Amino acid sequence: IISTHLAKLYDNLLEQNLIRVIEPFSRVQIEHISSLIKLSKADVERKLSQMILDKKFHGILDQGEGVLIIFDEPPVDKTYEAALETIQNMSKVVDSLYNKAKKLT
Amino acid sequence: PAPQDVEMKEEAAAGSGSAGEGDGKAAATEHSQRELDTVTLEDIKEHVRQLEKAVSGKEPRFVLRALRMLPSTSRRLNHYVLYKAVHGFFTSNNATRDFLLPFLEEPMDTEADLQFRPRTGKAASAPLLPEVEAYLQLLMVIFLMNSKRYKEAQKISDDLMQKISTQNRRALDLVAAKCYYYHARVYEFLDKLDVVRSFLHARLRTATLRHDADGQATLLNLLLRNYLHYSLYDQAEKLVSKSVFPEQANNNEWARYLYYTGRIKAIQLEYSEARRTMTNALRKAPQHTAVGFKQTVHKLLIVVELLLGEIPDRLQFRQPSLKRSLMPYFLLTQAVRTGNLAKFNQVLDQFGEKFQTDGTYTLIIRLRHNVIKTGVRMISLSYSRISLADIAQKLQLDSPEDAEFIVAKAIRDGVIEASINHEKGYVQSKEMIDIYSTREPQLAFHQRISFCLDIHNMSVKAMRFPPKSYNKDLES
Amino acid sequence: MPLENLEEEGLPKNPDLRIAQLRFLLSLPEHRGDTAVREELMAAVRENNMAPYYEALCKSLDWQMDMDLLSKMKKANEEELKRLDEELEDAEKNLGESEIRDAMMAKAEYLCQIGDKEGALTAFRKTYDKTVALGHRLDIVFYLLRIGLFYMDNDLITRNTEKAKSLIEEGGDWDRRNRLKVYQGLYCVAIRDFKQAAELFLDTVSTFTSYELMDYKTFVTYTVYVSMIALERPDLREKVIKGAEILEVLHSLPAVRQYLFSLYECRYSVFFQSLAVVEQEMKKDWLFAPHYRYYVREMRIHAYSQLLESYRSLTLGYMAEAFGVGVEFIDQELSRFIAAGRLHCKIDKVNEIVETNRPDSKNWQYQETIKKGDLLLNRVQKLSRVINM
Amino acid sequence: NVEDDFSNQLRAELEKHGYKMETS
Amino acid sequence: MVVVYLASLIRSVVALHNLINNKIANRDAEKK
Amino acid sequence: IKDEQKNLKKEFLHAQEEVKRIQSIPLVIGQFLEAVDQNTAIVGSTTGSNYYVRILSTIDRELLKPNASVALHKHSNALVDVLPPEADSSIMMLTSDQKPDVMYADIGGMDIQKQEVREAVELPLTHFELYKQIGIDPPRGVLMYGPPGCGKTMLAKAVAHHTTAAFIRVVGSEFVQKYLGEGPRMVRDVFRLAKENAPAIIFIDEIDAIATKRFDAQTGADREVQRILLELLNQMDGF
Amino acid sequence: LREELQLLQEQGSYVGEVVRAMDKKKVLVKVHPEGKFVVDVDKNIDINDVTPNCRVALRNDSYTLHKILPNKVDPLVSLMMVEKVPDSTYEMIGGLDKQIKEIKEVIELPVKHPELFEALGIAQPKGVLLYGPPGTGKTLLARAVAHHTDCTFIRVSGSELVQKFIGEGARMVRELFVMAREHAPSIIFMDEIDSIGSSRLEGGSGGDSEVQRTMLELLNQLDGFEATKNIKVIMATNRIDILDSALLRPGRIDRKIEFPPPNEEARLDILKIHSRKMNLTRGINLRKIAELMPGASGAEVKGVCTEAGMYALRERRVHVTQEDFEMAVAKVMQKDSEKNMSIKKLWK
Repeated sequence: IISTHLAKLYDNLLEQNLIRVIEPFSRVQIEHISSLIKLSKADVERKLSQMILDKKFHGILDQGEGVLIIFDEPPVDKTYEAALETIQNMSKVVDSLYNKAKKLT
Repeated sequence: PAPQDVEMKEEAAAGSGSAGEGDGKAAATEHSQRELDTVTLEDIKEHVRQLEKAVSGKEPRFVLRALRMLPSTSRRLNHYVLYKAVHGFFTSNNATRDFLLPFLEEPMDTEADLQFRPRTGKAASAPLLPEVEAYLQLLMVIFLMNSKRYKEAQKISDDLMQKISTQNRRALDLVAAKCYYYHARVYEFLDKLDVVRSFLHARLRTATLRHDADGQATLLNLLLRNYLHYSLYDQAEKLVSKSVFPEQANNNEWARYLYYTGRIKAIQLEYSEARRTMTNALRKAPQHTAVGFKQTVHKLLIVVELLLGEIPDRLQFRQPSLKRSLMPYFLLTQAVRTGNLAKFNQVLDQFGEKFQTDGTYTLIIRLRHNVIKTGVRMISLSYSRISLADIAQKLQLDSPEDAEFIVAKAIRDGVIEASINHEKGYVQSKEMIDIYSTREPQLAFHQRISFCLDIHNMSVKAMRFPPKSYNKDLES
Repeated sequence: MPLENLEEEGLPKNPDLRIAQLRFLLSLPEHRGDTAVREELMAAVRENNMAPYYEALCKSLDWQMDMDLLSKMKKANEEELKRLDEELEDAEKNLGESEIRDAMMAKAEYLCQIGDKEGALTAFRKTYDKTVALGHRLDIVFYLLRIGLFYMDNDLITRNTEKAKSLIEEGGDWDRRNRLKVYQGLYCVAIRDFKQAAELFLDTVSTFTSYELMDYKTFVTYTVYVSMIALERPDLREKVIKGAEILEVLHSLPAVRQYLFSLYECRYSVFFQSLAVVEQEMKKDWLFAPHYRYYVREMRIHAYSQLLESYRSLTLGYMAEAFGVGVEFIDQELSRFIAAGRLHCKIDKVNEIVETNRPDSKNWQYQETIKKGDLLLNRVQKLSRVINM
Repeated sequence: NVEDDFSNQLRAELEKHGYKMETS
Repeated sequence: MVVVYLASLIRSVVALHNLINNKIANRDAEKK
Repeated sequence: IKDEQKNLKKEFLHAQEEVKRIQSIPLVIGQFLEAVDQNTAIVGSTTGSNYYVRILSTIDRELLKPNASVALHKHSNALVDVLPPEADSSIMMLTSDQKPDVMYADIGGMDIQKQEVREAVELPLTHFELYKQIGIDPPRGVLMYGPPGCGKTMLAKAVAHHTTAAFIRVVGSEFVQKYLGEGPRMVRDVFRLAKENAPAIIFIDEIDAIATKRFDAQTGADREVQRILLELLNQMDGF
Repeated sequence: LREELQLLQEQGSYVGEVVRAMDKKKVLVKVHPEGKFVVDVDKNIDINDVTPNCRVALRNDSYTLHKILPNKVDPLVSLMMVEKVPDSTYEMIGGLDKQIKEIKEVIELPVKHPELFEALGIAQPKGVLLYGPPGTGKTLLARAVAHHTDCTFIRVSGSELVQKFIGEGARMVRELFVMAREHAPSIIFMDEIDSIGSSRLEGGSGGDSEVQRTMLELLNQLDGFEATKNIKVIMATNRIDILDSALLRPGRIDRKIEFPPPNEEARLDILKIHSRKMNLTRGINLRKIAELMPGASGAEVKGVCTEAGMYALRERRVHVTQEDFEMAVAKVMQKDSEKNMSIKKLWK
């Protein structure tokens, strides 16, 4: 009971603290996230890395300035994502057509 | 006697001939006829008739009993196959294949369309003459290298074959189109410095006005080979450029056209056009019958794709079961990967005897450039900015200058696609990305669709033709 | 039980281990009577340092077979084949329900142990059809399957698998089902694919019986490594560490878990240590493919992939430090992956900044559409000409 | 491409050496 | 395009040989 | 012939437009009774007239045959379209509206019973894939029995709020008699809506007048009560 | 399509029913809810071309007969369906050879060939009483022979629910017989559970048993149908004390078929068939399950299997735990064992 709920709590808390930090600032300063969360600068960036991967705020941490950026950068889009799978499938079909086609020659 | 010599060889050819010649004059039935010709006709005649009840046998008994005694060099080639007045390069069977006893057994019986040799002694009373002369000539040419006949017989199917059909109607050219093709596979085999060209060229121009695209196609293939023998690059260069190659001619012949084209172009350093043809070539060939041509094409193919700046797949060499022969070709691919000269140069020499045989050797010398070229493009593409010193060590180049000069030849062509910045001494790649906020993708797609489109109209059109030919044909 | 032989036979085969390894491989055939299977296994390898006999190759392995081993090998193989002949004969004449089913069964533990395909092909098939205790049938079909894997013949193994498939749902014993998952998986690796093999493997970890299998410690370590080649970091990492697997087993996972853990932590420094230890222990003891490339290559990209997702720009200086592997080596490893199209980043080395293209929006996808398109179009142009004529 | 395991072995050893000295 | 062409390839030998026998039959049949 | 074909294309549209008028309203609702052919079919209407009808090409005729709602013209005689079995339903539903004074969480008691309800009601909604996979000889209806006030209905409702799924009070009060042959038909409607509107539970509090022991049935009203029972039972085998 | 504009207009077309044809050269068709109409003979019919009780297709432009419809629904098939019988065969009980051999004797031979009984002497089966408790697979054998003979097995569970032709018994003899006779042969399987009434159990000991006595005595005697009888009225019941003496009568009952209460062999057979579909796990023995129950009923036997599978489902395991079979047989067993000391039942 304790293991599961403490994981929910830790994670939740990180999430609350982070939402307020991104929401009015894009290219927000590292000192400002360190300060709100109450961690050291190195520790928040590390944990953030994991969170980005899960995509639980749809931002990016920029190391080359050492700034965090939140923007609208949604993963993929619906037409293209489905189409990508469609173009793949066709490739297998044309191959099959090549085998069948052998018989003519 | 042998009843197999007579019944099988005379009947099989009879059905085929009649139906094609008659159908072709009547209507354009061409898709249906082409499908019959390559797969069935060639296989049946070749494989099974060798072991019968007598020695060998393609179909030389339909060129002996529905010969019609034409002015053609069908009869001339026949005499060698049997014995009429000369034994030739192959002996006669006295198991009723005789030309020494003409007017022996016939199962065919009268029918003018069918052909019949004692019904008429000459076909020169009609415009039928060129197509029936072409047809018998066809049967003959395939067999000649097969039964190890040489000397006179090969040369009188190179100049004289040309003489027989040069005055033609659409139907006549269409039968003759085949005749020229089965001549082409023997022709690659023996090289001549002798000039067969004159007749071939003069007949090419007159027939285009007469009608028939198929005849035009085959003569272009024959002709590429003529240049090959002479080993003069210039003359062949003229022929490829001028031609585009239409699509009415069978699938086997297309594969021969692409292989020849691909081979010659690559030497010049036109690896780009040549790769496309060769890849199409492999795929175009038939199944099991094709296998001997297919292996030679598979040797050339790795080399032309390697020349581009690609490093071909290792499984490909492995899979056909000519793996052993393919083994140096794989090693050349590995030498290109590492960028080391030393392995590449030693392999080229050792295996050089085997390469010369394939015909690939001329291309293989050009591949030395690629060994270093592929390595530098791979590294720059992956990681954009790398020092000049770093590329020199990896490939085993002389100098940072030595690398810069590779980049200089390439850039104008676009291969490596990078630039040398001697601001500190690095190579910097052009590359950037975010093409979807620019109009440029609409173009990429636009050409792809235009290209597809002309094919779509063609797809609908061609599709309906063969079932309709079959419905028009009378069936039991 | 006979499965123990393949793993040991893997040990001389792999390139992390060689010569000593034959002495241990030799010990198992005397003990079990698996002797015929071992002799058979030399042919299957086709020379990758194997064949410990005084009969031939005495100093080539620098280990040899014993004299008692030889007489016992002959005795065991002949006894089984001898019984088989008479039972096949006696069985036909009497009852089809009882007699034949028993006779084939009696042979069967012994028949697989020797691994003799020819005697097996006829005897095995007859037993299955006639219904009895349903759990029993399932066990038996498993022995038929063990013989085919030994040779590495594609054909014989596929043939064997199919009868089991029909039977497993029929019995419905989920314990017995779990065995069928292991056999398929060995075969799946055998062709090439760990990817197929991985899916089957993950299921087997739940419920396990060590009968007709080797040992439970050996299998759990196998399952986590094979899962990993197929699956990305989030899901596999959570299952092995946070779940049940390390606590129950009481430690045999540490090599593979360390390798996943570094990705999670975003300290790559542990990832590079973990590679050597997992390679030798977990991956390479395998007859069916001791081929590091699939494992190694997939893991190296997974490590880079998360780092690329998390930042638009990085320094080289940060990359080099995190991994701990050198600047040159990191570039070199990347050179394959970018070129293949597993990844898409670049390193502007001379200025020490890395730019990363993001996997987000239409653009990354447009690049992709084109890639599938070029090959498709190429196949199309060939197809249009061939069909038309 | 594929058949990487062989070179991989060499890559691993050299990399360790580089890995000890450089690492933080 | 593929489907029709495959049906055509098996049919071809049959259909083309038969044609000559049916052709002859037709001309005579027509008269009555 | 080339230009002709283009001409003919324009005719198809013209024609399509003209027919379309006929095709629409007045439209009566039947049930798709059976198929004599795939050009003419038999559909049975809701004033009781059975009709021999033509099928109008503007739909498929392979998705025509199941028992579901359909449309037929009165006198332009065409099976114009097909309609979902969802349509035709006069029954109301309260998924959890006018919420009971109980929940699974708002009791702790009837623990022994908490396993018996959990299994019966909850498991096929949450995860049917598990149900399928085991293999069982399924019962038709499931019966809950005890004396009244023992919490049997209470509990079935209690689980329904905990699961989060629709609920339908299906009882003899929902079923309406006023025309002969309307009563059994109403039974089909409730069943067809429930299956469409998954996850859900149909619960019958009192089958105490849906099912009676006496059917006199020499009276029109009595004759409908027997029909209502027959239909309950046959739809319930499928469900 | 252009022409379709004109084609679709009519005055409709219906599906009607011919009550009777008439030898006056006009035909009487009644449209389903609307009254009778007399219409002339068409070209497409005459009077040898339409015969009584034929549902027809109509062109409702005069109500004139279009073609005779090739669809004609049989009420016997409907009845068999709405109630539900899962068909079965000899295998299910298989090994009690004498038991299967007896059901074949009574049913199969006098329907297929009436000649066999003509030779034997005794009138073709009027009343065949299959009696004794369920769970021995008594229903299942009846289904087997009824399918093979191609007689429609129309199940009555004790209810005049499935009499819809007037919907009260005692006229469920006459209407039911005429329909059955028309689309003959039929095997009318009357299961006399007798859980109806509290004032029908004082009328015969079942509402259904009152019906069955009416049907039995009448049908024996009716027309030529005694030794030309081929629509069998086969009776089934739970117990022999809920019957009428009239049914028990030896001259009305040709054969009497005895079933014991639930046995171990029957229970072993049912468990085994269901286990193929069920999941199992090591160390389950169907023999212990079969041994412990005393049994009583048709419902109970299958129910052990159902309950074992359900309990595994509630757990969320996909193997059937060893305990599941134990729980299912225990709860069911416990109810049945209790009953001989004091009354109780499995249901309200």
